[PDB]
Amino acid sequence: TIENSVPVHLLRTGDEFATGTFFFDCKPCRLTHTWQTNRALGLPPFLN
Amino acid sequence: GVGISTGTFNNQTEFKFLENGWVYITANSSRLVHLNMPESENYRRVVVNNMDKTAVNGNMALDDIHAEIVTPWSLVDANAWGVWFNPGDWQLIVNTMSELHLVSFEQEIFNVVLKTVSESATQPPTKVYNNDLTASLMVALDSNNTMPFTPAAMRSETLGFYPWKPTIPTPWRYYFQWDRTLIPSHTGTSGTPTNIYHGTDPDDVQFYTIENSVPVHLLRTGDEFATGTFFFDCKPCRLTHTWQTNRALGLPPFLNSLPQSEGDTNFGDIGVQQDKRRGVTQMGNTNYITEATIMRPAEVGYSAPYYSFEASTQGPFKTPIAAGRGGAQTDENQAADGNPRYAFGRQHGQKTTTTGETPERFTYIAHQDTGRYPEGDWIQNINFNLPVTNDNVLLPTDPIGGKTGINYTNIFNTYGPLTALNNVPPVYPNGQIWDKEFDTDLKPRLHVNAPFVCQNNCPGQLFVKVAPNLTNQYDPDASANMSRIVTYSDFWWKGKLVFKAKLRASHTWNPIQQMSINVDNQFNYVPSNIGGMKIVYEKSQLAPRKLY
Amino acid sequence: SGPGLVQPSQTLSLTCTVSGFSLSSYHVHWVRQPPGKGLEWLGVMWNDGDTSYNLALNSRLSISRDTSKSQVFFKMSSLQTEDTATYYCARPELPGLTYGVWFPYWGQGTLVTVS
Amino acid sequence: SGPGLVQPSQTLSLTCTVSGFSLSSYHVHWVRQPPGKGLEWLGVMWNDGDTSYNLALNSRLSISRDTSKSQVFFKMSSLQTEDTATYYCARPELPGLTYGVWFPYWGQGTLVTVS
Amino acid sequence: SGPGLVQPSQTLSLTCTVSGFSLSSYHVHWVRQPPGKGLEWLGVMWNDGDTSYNLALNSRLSISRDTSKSQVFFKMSSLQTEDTATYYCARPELPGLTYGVWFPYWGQGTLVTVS
Amino acid sequence: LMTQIPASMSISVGDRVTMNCKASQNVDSNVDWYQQKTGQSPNLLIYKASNRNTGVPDRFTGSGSGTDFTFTISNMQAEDLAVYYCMQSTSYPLTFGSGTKLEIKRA
Repeated sequence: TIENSVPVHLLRTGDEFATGTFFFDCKPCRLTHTWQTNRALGLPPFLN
Repeated sequence: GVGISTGTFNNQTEFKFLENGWVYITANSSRLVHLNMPESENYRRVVVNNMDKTAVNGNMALDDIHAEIVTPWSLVDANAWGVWFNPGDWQLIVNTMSELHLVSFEQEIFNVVLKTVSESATQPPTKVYNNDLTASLMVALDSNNTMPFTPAAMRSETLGFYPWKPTIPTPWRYYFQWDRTLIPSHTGTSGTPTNIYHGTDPDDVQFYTIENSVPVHLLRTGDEFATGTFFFDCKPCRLTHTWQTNRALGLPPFLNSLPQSEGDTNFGDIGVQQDKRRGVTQMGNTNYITEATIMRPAEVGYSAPYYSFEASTQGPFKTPIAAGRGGAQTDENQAADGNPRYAFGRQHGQKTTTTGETPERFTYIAHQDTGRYPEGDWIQNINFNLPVTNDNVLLPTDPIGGKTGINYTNIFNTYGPLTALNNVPPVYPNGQIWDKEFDTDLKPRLHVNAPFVCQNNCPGQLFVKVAPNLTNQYDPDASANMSRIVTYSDFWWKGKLVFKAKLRASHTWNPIQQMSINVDNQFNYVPSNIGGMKIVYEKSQLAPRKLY
Repeated sequence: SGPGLVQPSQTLSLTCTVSGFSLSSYHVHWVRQPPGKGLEWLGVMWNDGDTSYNLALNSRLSISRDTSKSQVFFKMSSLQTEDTATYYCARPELPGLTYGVWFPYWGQGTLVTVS
Repeated sequence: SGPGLVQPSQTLSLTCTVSGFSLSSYHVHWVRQPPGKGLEWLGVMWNDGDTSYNLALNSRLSISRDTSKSQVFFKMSSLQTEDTATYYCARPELPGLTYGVWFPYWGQGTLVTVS
Repeated sequence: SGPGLVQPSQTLSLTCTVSGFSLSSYHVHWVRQPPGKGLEWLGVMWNDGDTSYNLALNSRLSISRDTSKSQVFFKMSSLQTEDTATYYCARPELPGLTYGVWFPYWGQGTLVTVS
Repeated sequence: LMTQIPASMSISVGDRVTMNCKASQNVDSNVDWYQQKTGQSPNLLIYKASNRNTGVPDRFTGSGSGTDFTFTISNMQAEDLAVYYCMQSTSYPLTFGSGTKLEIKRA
């Protein structure tokens, strides 16, 4: 129950409230799908 | 310019030493290369098909259909262990050394020559040869790797071993993107299996063409070309197999009575009954604590479904296995639980005088003992009523849906929490050195191919083609047939590779198996009076060690 | 196509709408005489194809509008006639390779194109 | 569409191939009873349309493959039947506003869809 | 060896135990018909050998277990039979060159291998 | 390639007949047959032998394999008449045969 934990700014209104910026921690994400399936892994056989 | 030659020719093995067990194994090699002029010209896309075989009922896969893009170029490449090492030199590495590290690689090409053939008609004909100075050779080499990748031995068309015999590179090619789906079949199957091709998804196409990417030094001949050295990034590999299986993990129970007479049928006694033993266990009801049932810190190896082909863009393909067959002596055929089996020919065995042709085949077992032996596996209910009645448990003799070949063992898997295994042992000299690492983010924990993997990027390859010539005729950007002067050109090739290793040390009371000559193979190493050669395979992971 | 001589332009179009399975790519324009012949069964363009006599090329987008083209000119001095062009349009080939094969139905009887 | 009750899915498709003028956008699926009614004549999607009773929406790409959709469910408890779907397909409206108007031809007689 | 056709694998093994003088290397597998022929008398492998028709290769370790192999496939369409394989096994040749020569005893009469 | 013979058949309604074919390259069973069903035409009947479907079974029957095929007609009515075709399906290209010509015997 948050009232047992975290503060509460109270507002009548002229006033504003602003949270400072909390960064992230991550690894990237690729926008590029991978078409090659288990067929395309290798060097294909040589046509005679 | 022509009146010099800048190169040298080296096949050597030199052991330089350092302080405290670190020893650099520095190997060099070289070969002579002859290179036909590619008869085709334009880049070429081809689709191969054979269907009467997938047509007839049965034949899960005796073949599939692939589509490739054949360039005129050709690939001279390293990445075998027969290109630099000798079964003479190979000995002192595997007996004294418990580990490897990879360091650096480099290549260069020197003293090129270009020749010419003028075929007479009214003559016998005789082939004239006049060395041509002003003709040219193309060399294209990328350290960016941008242009697509293969190693080569999924076949071993790679450079020939020995350094007195020439060798040829191979035309270079890569997979394209199509779609295929194939429905099952068997002998008793009726109707049609519905085998169909399926065009090409236009969404995704790669034509990669090096002339659109990477530079090309051009060479007439006095000149040389040298790639600088690009390092590796790797983790070591152990040369020492682990014999301990899930039996040897722990402290063995204490004998309460020790046997007496020498010579054996002499069997100690666990000394207590099965009921009163004391120890940790995991099981449904234990008045029983055995040598078998007991808690082990974790498993070894994994039981994998074998001969199960999952379907995808290419449909049927085999699902590989990372373990060895060690512990299974009754299942061979070729590589029963899997034991990768090389098939090569004419170039590294099947002794070099062989009339006609025919492949060469040997099953390479593992020397590592991790038992995956499927026979002798079954399951019980949680009640443990012993002796157990046939209706409450399973056997490998019990069908699935009324079949026979399947036991239950063809559908099973574990792998999950506790498993582990050792990196695949290198093989020789048909094996592979390094392998590029996958592009996606989850990075499979190993490969059932190469011992070593560059975690960032591996060095590239070396591409080469004869430079074209025309006499007089032409049409601009024409796929009609332009005439040509049949030529060929030879260039020497050198190579260098750097290793780092540590000497092992005894701490046991026993000697240890080594490779050595005997009479089993008396001469598999010494040439035959016609010039015969083999280089029979040799199994190296020779050194037993502790595990847990 | 025609009419009539010696090699005028276009006039082969049918059928809209719902012209078949879009597999990349498909037929059938009926093809041909009918006693023959004919026509080794279109691909998709850069380079996938194609028909058995030069300048028989076919092209079209299988998306909507589902249509056809040209077709085509080509060499008409043999007085041959296929004037329609109606579909279902079995398996082309290229895709195919069952082996092959088979051709269910057709539509829209005789259209004849002059020599 | 149906069959049969109370609101199952799809089963309205025709006609391939060459389904008409691609003007953005067109008809005609025939429409309707025939004694009625009906159907205030499709637009193109975000927002261009549309038909006169809710959940009558239509959508399709006029490029190839030239096709149609859905259509649709919709409210069928009135036992009404239009089971084809064949074209030419005059001027829709939206385009139109000649004023209007007129409708040349049609195709593919009775297909009846059950209640 | 066989049985039976056209070129199946293995099935030539005898004799254990005490298979002869280990000189590097020795015979005799009996060899052959008996009316012929035959078989120009095995070496030791890389390179020492060998027999008179290709793909007749032999290999084995003269240490214990004292055994033999393959043998072999080879080309059997001539319906020939030697199905044993028993020893003493004189001087091979290669060693030899007495001049030559001679062959004391043998063992284990008729074993016949099918065509 | 493929040819289609016999010809000149005049039959009573319902009676049977044999129709056959011969070819060079070994065709597996790709053999097919097109039958009007006059309108919209030719409106194939049996797929590669044998499938009696399309549009309802047991109107004709095909059977046989390899370089030959034998085409067979069980139920003959006024709903089938005149002349018919055969195909082979192999490689590039397709090819057609030509002709049978069976019309109901009228005299």
